[PDB]
Amino acid sequence: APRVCVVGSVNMDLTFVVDALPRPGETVLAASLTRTPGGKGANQAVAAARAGAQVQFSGAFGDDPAAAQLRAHLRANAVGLDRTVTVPGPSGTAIIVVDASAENTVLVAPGANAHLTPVPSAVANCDVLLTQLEIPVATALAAARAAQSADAVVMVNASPAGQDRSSLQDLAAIADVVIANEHEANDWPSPPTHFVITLGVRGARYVGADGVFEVPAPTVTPVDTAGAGDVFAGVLAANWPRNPGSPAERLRALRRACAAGALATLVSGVGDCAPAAAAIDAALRAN
Amino acid sequence: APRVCVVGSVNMDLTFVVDALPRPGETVLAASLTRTPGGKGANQAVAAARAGAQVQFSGAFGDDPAAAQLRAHLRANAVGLDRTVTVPGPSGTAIIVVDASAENTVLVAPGANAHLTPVPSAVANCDVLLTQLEIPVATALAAARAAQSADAVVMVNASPAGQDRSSLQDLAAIADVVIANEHEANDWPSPPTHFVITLGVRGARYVGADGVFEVPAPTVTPVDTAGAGDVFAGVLAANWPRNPGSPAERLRALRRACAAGALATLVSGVGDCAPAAAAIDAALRAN
Ligand SMILES: OC[C@H]1O[C@H](O)[C@H](O)[C@@H]1O
Ligand SMILES: [Mg+2]
Ligand SMILES: [Mg+2]
Repeated sequence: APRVCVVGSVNMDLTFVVDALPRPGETVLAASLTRTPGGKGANQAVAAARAGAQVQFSGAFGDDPAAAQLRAHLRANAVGLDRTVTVPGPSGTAIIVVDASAENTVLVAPGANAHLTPVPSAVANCDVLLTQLEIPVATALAAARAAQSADAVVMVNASPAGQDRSSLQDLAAIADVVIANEHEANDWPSPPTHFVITLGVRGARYVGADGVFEVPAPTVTPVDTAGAGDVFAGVLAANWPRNPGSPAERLRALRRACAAGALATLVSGVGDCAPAAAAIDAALRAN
Repeated sequence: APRVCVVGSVNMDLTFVVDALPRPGETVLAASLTRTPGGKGANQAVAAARAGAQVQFSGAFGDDPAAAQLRAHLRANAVGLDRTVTVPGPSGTAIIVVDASAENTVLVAPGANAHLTPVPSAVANCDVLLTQLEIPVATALAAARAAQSADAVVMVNASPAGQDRSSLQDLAAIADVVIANEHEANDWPSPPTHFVITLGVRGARYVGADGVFEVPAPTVTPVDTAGAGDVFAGVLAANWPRNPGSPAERLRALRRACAAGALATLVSGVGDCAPAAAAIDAALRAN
């Protein structure tokens, strides 16, 4: 069973249904508020666990009631929490407002995620380290260095986009694999050994040591495409070969990640849409 | 020592600092996030208490972990809770967003507050009833009727706008004092005996039985306007003459409310920014 370590963010997603966003100086009432655990790090960790990896999540919870819910969510998905921390203050928070014209406005605050401390002995004995950019770069960097020493694959989801160019250079230099959609790729300072670019419905493409190729997605009709990125990243990490690897294994992993990303669109919601490993097999046979 | 009774809402506030207010569709990363007790009802009770009134609050808490923090906040500011209830499910949630120019947007999922029904003891032995519109309008109406029977002042903060029209109409019919910003004054069914239209950092406008006039506010560099209105409202309630009153006593109340409101903008934070009676005095002496 492949061992994955995720060092990344966990957010409480608060989704408000409103008629319109509030104007300056205005108070507006929501029709509903729905609370759902999320954040890139936790989404990816769940995706990886559902896909069949043994996952350890290393992240930071606040001391708010939200933190208890985020813990319950990860534990129920068989994600390990030996190596997380509790820091005073709020958990990472994402506010998602859906209005009457079905536009989504998002507001994210790092909360606890900004206080995350590297745990090098945790990335020891794991095959794949998966990290993203909702935590501070320095922490992702620290974790990436530990994985390098432990001969673990360093896999970075270059997300969110719009990170500052030179702050990312040291991390770019050290990544084996970088996952990114097209927009995100443009903000990544230098190509890794294995650059994997996601293409919404189409699937993904690869450019690196194994050459250059498209990896198509089983075709499906979407219900909700949110959360499909995080599923892709988690299923990639759960499937990428340990070092030194081989093109056929990396390819197998890419196809599996595409299939899963495609399946995640079939379900509504962000944090709960990761398919099980059997569903990924099924979807792959069905082509 | 004036007896003010607030029937209204209590919420946990999530306050985000941004550069610019998110636009429909946008994804914004926030600079900071705080989690503090609030709600128009609560803020107004606290402000009235710090202003020297003897204050009872009547609202609905959820049976959730947030409730204890909210209750504790009111007790720490000397507000009474004997007429409050508990509605199973969540306490209210609010998202406040504050930007560079100290402007703010407020979005509320009222939770328990939307299920506040009329509490029998709610208004006994009070000089002034202060209410607002996050709770059901029917409940604010009931509180108003009971206040008139006991010859208490019916004071309504007509916020948020757009609530149940027929209940609004019945309430507008009997209200003594209505506090509202320009947008909210507009949505209100018919004018009260004393119509107090707030004007942000400029202070307030009066329309009613005392005539028509402006009341300037001390000139200040706003740090954060979130919560300043609730301060105005509570301070008003704490100083409004027992019916019947002199124009001089009403005027003194408006003056103090403007001074207080402007003080409240100097402080970051929503539910904690109300000044003590002595700071209102010190601000008024300095003109
Ligand atoms: O006026 C600001 C208040 O409005 C909402 O009720 C929030 O809870 C916040 O405390
Ligand atoms: Mg989905
Ligand atoms: Mg303030």
